[PDB]
Amino acid sequence: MVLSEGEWQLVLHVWAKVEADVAGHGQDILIRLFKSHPETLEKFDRFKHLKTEAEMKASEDLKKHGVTVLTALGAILKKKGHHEAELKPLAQSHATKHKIPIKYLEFISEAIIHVLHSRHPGNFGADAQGAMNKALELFRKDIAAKYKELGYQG
Ligand code: HEM
Repeated sequence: MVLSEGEWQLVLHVWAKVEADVAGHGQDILIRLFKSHPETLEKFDRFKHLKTEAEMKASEDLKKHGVTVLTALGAILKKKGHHEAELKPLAQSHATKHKIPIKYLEFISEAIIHVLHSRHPGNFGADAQGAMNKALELFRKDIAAKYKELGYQG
């Protein structure tokens, strides 16, 4: 699909707020993912021992991983759709090593939208949320096509 420049600017204006504190946003998004869809935590051999939200919040390693994840996504979003180079390594690791189905990328997209809706109503009204959804749908479309090329059904 293709986003307009106006849609990308709605995406990037909320991402600017995420970047005030990427670590805290990443904690909220990964915890939301794990609480809403507990099966996703089982894909993380390093983190699946965490039993409760308190343990997740206290995990320095989970915090650092959330920064890694949201910084990678932010670099993709800043490409405004021209993200082929960024998707190659991410698709290869997520298809082949981590084995993350497209359904689970849908779940993390839902968690991202949920947390931005909660934290950022000033920059995440209905039009801005639709633009973010379109950007995440494009990310998932393009990663699913790369999954197929790499041999993984997703
Ligand atoms: C917005 C979507 C996502 C982004 C941008 C993203 C990004 C990343 C990055 C940058 C890494 C480290 C380098 C690499 O291994 O590729 C990583 C690792 C990983 N990702 Fe993701 N990821 C996403 C979604 C998911 C989802 C939904 C799952 C699981 C349900 C997942 C599971 C993993 C695992 C298991 C690792 C390894 C963690 C470790 O170091 O122990 N990823 N991800």
